[PDB]
Amino acid sequence: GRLVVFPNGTRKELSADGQTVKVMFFNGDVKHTMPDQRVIYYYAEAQTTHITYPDGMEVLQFPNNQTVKHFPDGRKEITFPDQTVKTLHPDGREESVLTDGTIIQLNPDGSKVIQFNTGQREIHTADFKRREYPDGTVKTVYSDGRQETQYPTGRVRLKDPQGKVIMDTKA
Repeated sequence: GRLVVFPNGTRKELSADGQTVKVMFFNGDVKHTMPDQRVIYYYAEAQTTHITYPDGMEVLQFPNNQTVKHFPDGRKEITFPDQTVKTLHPDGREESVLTDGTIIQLNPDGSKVIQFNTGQREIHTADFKRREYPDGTVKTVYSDGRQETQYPTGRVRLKDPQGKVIMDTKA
């Protein structure tokens, strides 16, 4: 049950059972250090809880009920109250998994990819919006209005903006 009061008012007190080292900082921050070396830190101003594990993993819990987990591999995973999980990868990719299973990926090249739970995949770039279907069919609409269908057979059919076929090839 040791107690140290530092000249600045910060208190360090061991729990009655000897297991938790509790620091109450003069600014209202509180730190608990556990036997397994887990550190739990409450930031009073931000009202945020920050847990640091021995392996270096960190988890933050914010007032708005968001959680952010920092993984040793460099990923940062943000969980929203509604169950949406957003992962930030080291390469700059951001992938959100919605509660219905939909995946929305934001890529460092400007593109947005949506993977629907039906297998269908939508790719949006500055130059086109493309839909890929599980069988191998691809429909691409260009910013200029041209439309290309690739069939799983190798056939590629291209149409002008009015829908007139201007190219239809197959090997």
